[PDB]
Amino acid sequence: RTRVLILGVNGFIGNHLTERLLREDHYEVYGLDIGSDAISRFLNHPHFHFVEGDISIHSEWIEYHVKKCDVVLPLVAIATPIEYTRNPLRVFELDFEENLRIIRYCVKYRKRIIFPSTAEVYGMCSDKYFDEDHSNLIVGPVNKPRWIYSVSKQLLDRVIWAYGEKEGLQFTLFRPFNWMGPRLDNLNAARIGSSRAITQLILNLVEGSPIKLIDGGKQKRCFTDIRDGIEALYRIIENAGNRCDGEIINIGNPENEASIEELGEMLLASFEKHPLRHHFPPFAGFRVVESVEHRKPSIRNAHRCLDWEPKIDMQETIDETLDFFLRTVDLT
Repeated sequence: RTRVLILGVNGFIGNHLTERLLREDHYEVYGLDIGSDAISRFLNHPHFHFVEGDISIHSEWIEYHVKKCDVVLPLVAIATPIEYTRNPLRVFELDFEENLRIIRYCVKYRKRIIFPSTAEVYGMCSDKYFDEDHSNLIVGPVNKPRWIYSVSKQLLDRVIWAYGEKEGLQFTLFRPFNWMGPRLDNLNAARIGSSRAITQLILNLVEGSPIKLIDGGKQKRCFTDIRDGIEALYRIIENAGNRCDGEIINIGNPENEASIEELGEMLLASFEKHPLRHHFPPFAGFRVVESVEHRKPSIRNAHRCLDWEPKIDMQETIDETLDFFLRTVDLT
């Protein structure tokens, strides 16, 4: 069976991907992280192996597992917006430098790497549909620190593309668009995966704080149920016909589009009608605050390379992600 190394497995994508692979009979999962609370249900599984580790501290221990495995998925990164500008140097040392080491182990040992790039790479691209192969990337002046996350991830994509071109590194890059469902990552966890926007709004509802709408909350985003999203990540791992080699694939549901304001409304509506509503404080309302306007993905590469098409409707994802969250909260 194919050995899949998940770096930063203790989280949203790690949980769902693991469930998926183990469901199959030809995969061996090595989940590396500093903790396992989020994937404890798998610790006893015969084909799951927890590996104590940290990509910032361990050098050798990780290089070892890269050589021991077949496919590598680096999920450790700081993707929370505040942090970009808050502690830029850390975001750069972890997201860029540490991940580069791992990218390099993959080329050294000729392993396949499935790397999570970001939709932020497109920046303020004017295309209505962000295309992995044709869209230009637009960012602000350097005096706008907000873009350091975007440009860093973008440089990594280029470095990977360079290794694939000059050193035969086998790879596939994927760009997730607001993945959501049960088991969302903690808002401050350095594991990429769950949509931060919906995690934040649900927290607002759960804690009784207002839903901040920046400049009206008119910016639009696309939401993807994790059942759809993880199904695509799964096929990238399958790599039928090797169609994913050297590819950059957007993974999101372009039909689930909503402004932050509408998202807040749908969430609130589903919240009010929920059985456990009474255990949460009263809604604090929407606060308009004023200190990227659209992010719709082209999914032609996913159709082509994966024969994938998102099947879950917006409401369904909304209701299920909120439901699971509310029933998981520790009221004491």
